[PDB]
Amino acid sequence: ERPTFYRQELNKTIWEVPERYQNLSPVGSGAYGSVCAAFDTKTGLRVAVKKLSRPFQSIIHAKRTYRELRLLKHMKHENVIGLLDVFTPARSLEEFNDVYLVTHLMGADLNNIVKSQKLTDDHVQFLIYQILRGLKYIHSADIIHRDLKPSNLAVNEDSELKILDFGLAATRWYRAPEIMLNWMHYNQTVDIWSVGCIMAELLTGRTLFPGTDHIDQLKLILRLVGTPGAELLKKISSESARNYIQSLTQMPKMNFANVFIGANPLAVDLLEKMLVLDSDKRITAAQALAHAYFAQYHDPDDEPVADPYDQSFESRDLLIDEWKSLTYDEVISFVPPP
Ligand SMILES: CCc1nc(-c2cccc(C)c2)c(-c2ccnc(NC(=O)c3ccccc3)c2)s1
Repeated sequence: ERPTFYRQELNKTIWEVPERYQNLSPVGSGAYGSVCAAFDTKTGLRVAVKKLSRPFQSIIHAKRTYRELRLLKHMKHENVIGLLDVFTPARSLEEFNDVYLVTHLMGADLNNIVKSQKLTDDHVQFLIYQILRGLKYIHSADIIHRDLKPSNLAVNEDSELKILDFGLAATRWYRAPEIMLNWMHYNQTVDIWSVGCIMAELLTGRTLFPGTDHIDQLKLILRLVGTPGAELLKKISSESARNYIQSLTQMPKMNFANVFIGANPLAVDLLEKMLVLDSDKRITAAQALAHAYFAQYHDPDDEPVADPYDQSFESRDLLIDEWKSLTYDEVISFVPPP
């Protein structure tokens, strides 16, 4: 049942992959490992193959490898990066040292389709719809992305979009204010804040909150969404955090209609619901998909949710060989998608 593997050196690393993956071509590398483009002769698909670096070097590396693999195996949605294949040239656990991950080759992210231009309202609808459809699924697995930005959104020529965690082979511009401040209780709508920032930028052709630094970022945010009202302040536990809010100059929320000039009034309404300062009042991914702005794309019967995602491993402190063994189990149990 094991396919025939072949060796090949690139960039200065011995790749050992099953024969089905042909014409390996390095696309990039980093501290995580290396990625090659390949042709999958089994499927006729152009795939990316990633060889992890130092997957089991330490307890932390091993747990990270297991984390990454477990998550990828669980993410099964059109708008979220998933797994076509996972393999190892190892024939046993004792042999097991390398992990390779396989996914659809992606050639572009949101930045390089947009090219910092105004997109049409129809195009924005389609892109934002997809992000939110992916987010609904992600959030239903009780996961928060936390790092949504244009570089974490892969987009093909047909503007079909997938959410990434790591980009292709600043961030503060899309971060929710509660993360910018050190408010130690955030919800999934931190990702909705990010989506609103992305949406605004797609519509306007300009970064919504291009802060120069941490402080500037919050200044820019608060100028638009206002300083915390009395309802929000009542939910802030630390005196000094409230002291920090009050010390800074008090400004009203701007009317987004007087900000996003010429935009579809439904786009403006949705942005208002995404960019509420109080995260308790921020629209969810599922509620946003039902918003009238998405009427041409919304299908309540094809916006699926994820299976329950068991994240209990996160609280465990195990030895390297235990994490390695658990990862090995996940490699061998992988069933390709249909
Ligand atoms: C930075 C860490 C990365 N990991 C992957 C990856 C590869 C295989 C499997 C999985 C789960 C992730 C990446 C990936 C996935 C799919 N496509 C790409 N493609 C590219 O990076 C790319 C860039 C320019 C031109 C052509 C291709 C990268 S990037």
